[PDB]
Amino acid sequence: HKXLHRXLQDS
Amino acid sequence: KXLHRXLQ
Amino acid sequence: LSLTADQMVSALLDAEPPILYSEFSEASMMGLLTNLADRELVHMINWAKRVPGFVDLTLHDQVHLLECAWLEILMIGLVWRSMEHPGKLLFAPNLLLDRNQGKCVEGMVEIFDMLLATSSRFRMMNLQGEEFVCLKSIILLNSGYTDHIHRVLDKITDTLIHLMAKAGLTLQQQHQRLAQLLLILSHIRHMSNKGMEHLYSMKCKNVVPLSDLLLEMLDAHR
Amino acid sequence: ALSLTADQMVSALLDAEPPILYSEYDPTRPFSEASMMGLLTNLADRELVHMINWAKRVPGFVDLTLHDQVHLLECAWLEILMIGLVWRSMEHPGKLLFAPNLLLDRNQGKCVEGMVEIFDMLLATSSRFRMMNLQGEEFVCLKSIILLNSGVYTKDHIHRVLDKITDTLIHLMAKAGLTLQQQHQRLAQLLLILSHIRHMSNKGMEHLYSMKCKNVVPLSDLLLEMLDAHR
Ligand SMILES: C[C@]12CC[C@@H]3c4ccc(O)cc4CC[C@H]3[C@@H]1CC[C@@H]2O
Ligand SMILES: C[C@]12CC[C@@H]3c4ccc(O)cc4CC[C@H]3[C@@H]1CC[C@@H]2O
Repeated sequence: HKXLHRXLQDS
Repeated sequence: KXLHRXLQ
Repeated sequence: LSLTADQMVSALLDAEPPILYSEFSEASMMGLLTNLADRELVHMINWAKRVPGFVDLTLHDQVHLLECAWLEILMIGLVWRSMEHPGKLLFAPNLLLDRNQGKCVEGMVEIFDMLLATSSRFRMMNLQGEEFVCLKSIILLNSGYTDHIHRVLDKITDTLIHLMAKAGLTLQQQHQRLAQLLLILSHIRHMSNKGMEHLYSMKCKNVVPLSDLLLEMLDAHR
Repeated sequence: ALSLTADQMVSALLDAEPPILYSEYDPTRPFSEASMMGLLTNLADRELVHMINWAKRVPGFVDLTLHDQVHLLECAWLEILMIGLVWRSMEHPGKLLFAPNLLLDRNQGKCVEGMVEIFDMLLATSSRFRMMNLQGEEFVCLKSIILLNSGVYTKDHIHRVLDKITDTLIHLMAKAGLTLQQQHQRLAQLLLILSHIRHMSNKGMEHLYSMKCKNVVPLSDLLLEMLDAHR
């Protein structure tokens, strides 16, 4: 998954 | 240029 | 200019260009599409001269706006023609291409998808012919920040609202629908930008013969 | 969400605004093409982190699937940076206020190949804002509209939120004294500028791709993926 996908979850 | 004349 | 709302609408409907016909490899499809675009461009200039207020601009301004907007204008026309044909693009009555025929040309299917999505959106909104011709004139006058123009643009906004009031929409519904229609122009700008890059790449490959008029309209974008 | 009143929407969006960040501008040296691109991309990268947190505070955004959140931000991020830049630059005629310590004129834009053309468009848009007397409350509505609209046709819930933002713009204008006709005229003037911002974003994306492809500047992993989304 894209880095953004992960960043959006922090939160 | 074409456009210039066509519009004329 | 001093036109009534209904007069503006009549003027824009009367000014509409004709629907043209067409006469498959990457080369032939691009040949038909570009051949069609070239012939349509000649009619576009005549239409533009009939958009109320346009010929009041300087020649330089007229050239600039048309050079900026032509592919947006071809595209909104296409999307409008295609509205009653889910999943297909009606380039001409005898050239109705479904989504997958866009794979014949490299880079083309993504553009087909955006045009088809816009056509769906028009259908979901039940876009009307009278609304469509207002939008196409707004594209011509807006697309090229590159006072008389702003007053003509305000007049066309008045005309869209008039149409919606006449249709029975509440004030809240009028403003919402006006915004929905104008937000679609951002998508049409995006598609024109992408389509322009695509056309440029086909020129550079020198696959397809492009008309001198088409080369000049393309050149204006660099 | 859809339940918010006009005033509640405005307050939510005002509260969500990101800070104005500083650049790493080093005044000890002249610019090069490389060092100017480095400053702008370094700035963009730090702004992106705030943008992600801002997006999550735009009514209705976190209700979307993570995939749709990613898609909207990938589509809109440079439009969102640019409308913010243009807003910051309004009270600085002829200049772009990238940061409080990085205020550039079109002649400084010439330091980067192909950049002055994009500066000129951004400056023109800032002038348009100024002459319209764009208000802060209108700005935050427009920026949220870009977020929700730009990638939306590549869902009914999104359009309900967009309709609420329209209601809010109209509310603001009526509250500011505009006549009923002036309200729809100004609504259209503001939304038509979004077409110009899209255009600038597409040109800036092509520009950034060129800079990358020429090894002018090393882009962050985030910027590489945001740029890649535009294929
Ligand atoms: C410009 C392209 C060829 C001509 C196409 C056309 C041709 C005629 C027309 O009415 C509409 C369009 C829209 C999309 C255009 C294409 C998008 C990219 C392609 O190169
Ligand atoms: C994307 C570019 C670098 C980042 C720039 C930036 C960086 C930060 C910011 O807040 C706004 C903008 C707008 C213009 C952008 C530039 C346009 C072309 C250039 O490549």
